[PDB]
Amino acid sequence: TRPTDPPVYPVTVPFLGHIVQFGKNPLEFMQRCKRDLKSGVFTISIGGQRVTIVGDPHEHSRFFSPRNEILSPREVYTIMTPVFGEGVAYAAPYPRMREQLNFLAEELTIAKFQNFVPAIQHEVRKFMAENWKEDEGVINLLEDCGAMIINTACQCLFGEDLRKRLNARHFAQLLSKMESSLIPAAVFMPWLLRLPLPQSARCREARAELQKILGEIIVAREKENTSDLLGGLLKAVYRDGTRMSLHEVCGMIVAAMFAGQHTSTITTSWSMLHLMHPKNKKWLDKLHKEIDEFPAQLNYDNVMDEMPFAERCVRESIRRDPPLLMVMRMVKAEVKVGSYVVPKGDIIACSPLLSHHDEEAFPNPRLWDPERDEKVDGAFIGFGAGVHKCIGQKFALLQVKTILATAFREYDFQLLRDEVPDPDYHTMVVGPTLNQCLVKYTRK
Amino acid sequence: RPTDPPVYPVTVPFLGHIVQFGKNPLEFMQRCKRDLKSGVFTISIGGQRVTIVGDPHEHSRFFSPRNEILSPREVYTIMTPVFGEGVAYAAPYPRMREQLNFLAEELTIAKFQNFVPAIQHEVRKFMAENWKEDEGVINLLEDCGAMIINTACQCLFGEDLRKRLNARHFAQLLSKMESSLIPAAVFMPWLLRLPLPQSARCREARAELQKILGEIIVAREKEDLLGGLLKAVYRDGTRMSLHEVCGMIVAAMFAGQHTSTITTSWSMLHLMHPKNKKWLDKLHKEIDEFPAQLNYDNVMDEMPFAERCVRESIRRDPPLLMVMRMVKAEVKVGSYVVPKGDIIACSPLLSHHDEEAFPNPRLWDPERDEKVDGAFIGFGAGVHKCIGQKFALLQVKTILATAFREYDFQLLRDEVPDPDYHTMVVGPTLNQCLVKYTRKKKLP
Ligand code: HEM
Ligand code: HEM
Ligand SMILES: OC(Cn1cncn1)(Cn1cncn1)c1ccc(F)cc1F
Ligand SMILES: OC(Cn1cncn1)(Cn1cncn1)c1ccc(F)cc1F
Repeated sequence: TRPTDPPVYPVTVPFLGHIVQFGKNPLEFMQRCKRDLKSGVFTISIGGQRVTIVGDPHEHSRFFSPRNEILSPREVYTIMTPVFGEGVAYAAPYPRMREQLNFLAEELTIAKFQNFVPAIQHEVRKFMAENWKEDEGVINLLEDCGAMIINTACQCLFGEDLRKRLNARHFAQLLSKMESSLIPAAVFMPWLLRLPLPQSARCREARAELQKILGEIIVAREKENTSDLLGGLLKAVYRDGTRMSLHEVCGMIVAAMFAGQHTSTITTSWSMLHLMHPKNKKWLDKLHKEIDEFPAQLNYDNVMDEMPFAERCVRESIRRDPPLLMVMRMVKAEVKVGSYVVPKGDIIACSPLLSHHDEEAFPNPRLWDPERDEKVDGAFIGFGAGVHKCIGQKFALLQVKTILATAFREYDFQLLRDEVPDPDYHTMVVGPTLNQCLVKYTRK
Repeated sequence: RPTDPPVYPVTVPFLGHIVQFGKNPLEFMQRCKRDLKSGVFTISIGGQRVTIVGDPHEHSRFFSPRNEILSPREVYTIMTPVFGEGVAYAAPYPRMREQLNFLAEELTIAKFQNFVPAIQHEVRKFMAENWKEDEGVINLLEDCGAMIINTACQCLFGEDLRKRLNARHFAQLLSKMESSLIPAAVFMPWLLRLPLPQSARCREARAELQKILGEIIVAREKEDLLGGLLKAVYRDGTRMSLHEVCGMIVAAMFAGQHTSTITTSWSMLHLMHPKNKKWLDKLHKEIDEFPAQLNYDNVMDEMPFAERCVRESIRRDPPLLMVMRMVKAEVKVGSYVVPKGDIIACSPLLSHHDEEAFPNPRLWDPERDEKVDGAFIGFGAGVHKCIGQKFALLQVKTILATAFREYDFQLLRDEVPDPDYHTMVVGPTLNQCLVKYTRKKKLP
């Protein structure tokens, strides 16, 4: 304790200290901390590592503004090394990391988008046509949104040859094996990673199978690409004279697909679940009124400039239940957050989960109300902000919006459950409880 | 202190020797046996003393003592989310025994009568559907996996359970439970008090199975393994709960799935390697005696050579590396006494490589025999000896008889695969298992 420290939540069980409670309900646990300590800015213990939460939305900037030398991502992203590739992205020196991210940025922006809406529509219609064939049936909506999200992304981002060698299902399995390997505990207790774990070898094996497949597509392709993701990075030349290695190319592909697969899936699922719930009739009607204006074949302009209501729907689903609960950095140099200074060596967090539930910024936050707006500027941080803000944001909104436009024009849905699913907090990227996602479709 | 196995010296207290042991348990335990000039020694895994009874003349003093002296419960804690909380090792010891015995009395032995032809059918159906070409490239470890689930399901389940729970779906649930486990935790039990998404994947998989099994039982109550345990009445008046029935089904299939798969794969890999021509000929000479339809007697009393082949595969590379107990009361092992609170281990991997018991142990030689009585402990011994042993050998022998009568195989690699030690249950490195099949016959 220095006298310029956020209040600390009292710890019992030193070795843990709060990992079980936080682990069990992050929302409920961080709101008890904010309330009992009368402070938005506080410090918990996770396995003995101090974690300072910047849970006051008026203070959001002081987390998202500072450069890499003050608030550092590398150390928190160490867990992802076996996914992105060993010296890749956050694990490269910071200027090279930025080029790598920017090369990905410039493949989702924005002459590239031109063929995206119709490629998303085609995959959605093919999926509904093959899986929702009956007049009426029961589906698990989280599993099917998953299938659609991989199918649509693949079709937007890959040539037919890569898709003929790596089908969407096969891809989802590889991505899924990588994700289910990770142990979020270790972000806070990095010694856990010096332990032999079969999980990390499952995750390297998965990554290595992808690079192998990708390498075969590249040799094949170099015997007589244009718009597609792979062919872009193939042609990326760094500041210096040099080109990307296979390992890095695989890196940025993994990173883009890994990023969007679970988060957009969850978001599409949440959005539909709200929309189909009886109380939410008012909003389902508003959506049909936006979307029934449009033709069978949609375009860039339809989805982008002319669906502000669908967007509000997607944006509020992520507001109520952000899939990424916590944004984190390692405090390399002490920092003023409000009053208080966060000491060197702390993990500093800014939590979309917690900030999207501040009663000042989001009055009555458990209410899903798509016509609402943040009452504190910057409060919404679902896709981050500052130097690390999400670069799939635009792709993600357009994909989810396009699916909603296509699914609801064609089907009605009934939630088979009285209430909207609980969020299930046992997993790294957080979604609605899988158990509770049975829905009944009626073909219109 | 004076009556303690020599301790391998520890640097890095926190880990002990988890990394070395983690990376190559054979080489690491043989360096310990050689430099300390003692079969019986004590290593450190994350700070827990582990005493290895690595002298085969001393095997009995590990396997003989009853549950009050050498206790399994504490080492089986990791499997709680698989078998079911409170189930098997987690029940009091007498009830544990009834539960195991009920499982035992479902693989012994009027039950076996229909097993050989059900294994053959599934094997021929699999080859017919997957090895259809004149010749092709398969991954042998994956396909032995598919055969092992298909054959066991067809031996153990009624049509109705197989209709509702297909073999592939079963394999996924099993595989999801198994890839959750963190063997480190057997030695550092505090790791389990950590919220991990791994355990929740494992519980969810378990709970999907019970739910399906519960639907089969209600369906079935409106006029094989499942129906046995349904019929089981304990010593007292009472019957098994759904939770325990699920437990014993999960335990028997979890048990056989990865170990038999690994054994079938090893067996074939050796037999197909050019240097093992001598043995591949002997096998053909045993099996070419028999008709197209085999029976119990064919596989059981009349294939001593195939068995030697299976047994030597497990001898060179046992899938379960370490048999373990918690020392509740101090025990004499050779000279030395193993203190209360030590984990006492007996390692098939290490004892199957003692020069005395198994001269030149990295040689696969199916005609060899242990030169130290009891040395082979691939299926354990004493009160906890494997109860799928008989079923395992019959399954593998029946597959080998069926595969090799119909196909030849070429290892696509100069040498037999390395064992891959990154995984809980150990097999041949998946990478190195590409094999080329040549079909010897036609129809379908
Ligand atoms: C609703 C879906 C998504 C959500 C909620 C989301 C959320 C976020 C958040 C909160 C961050 C900040 C990470 C940090 O500050 O450490 C982020 C970063 C990132 N996202 Fe997403 N994201 C989504 C979709 C996508 C998609 C589809 C892509 C595919 C390109 C993507 C690629 C990335 C990348 C590369 C970063 C790091 C970029 C950088 O470090 O500058 N995301 N995302
Ligand atoms: C090649 C295949 C197999 C190998 C190498 C193997 C190995 C072993 C070993 C070493 C043990 C000793 C456990 C201990 O002392 O902790 C064991 C126990 C056991 N096995 Fe297997 N096993 C195999 C196949 C199977 C199969 C197919 C089943 C299916 C029912 C099965 C069911 C069991 C059960 C229930 C136990 C515990 C019984 C008790 O504690 O009394 N095993 N096995
Ligand atoms: O944030 C992730 C990594 N992550 C955090 N929790 C679990 N995985 C996911 N993500 C970000 N946007 C969408 N998904 C990510 C994946 C890729 C990446 F380049 C950065 C990055 F933070
Ligand atoms: O030993 C297993 C479970 N296990 C041990 N290490 C990793 N998983 C495997 N096993 C035993 N025979 C075949 N496989 C087991 C599974 C079921 C069981 F009842 C006991 C038991 F030890």
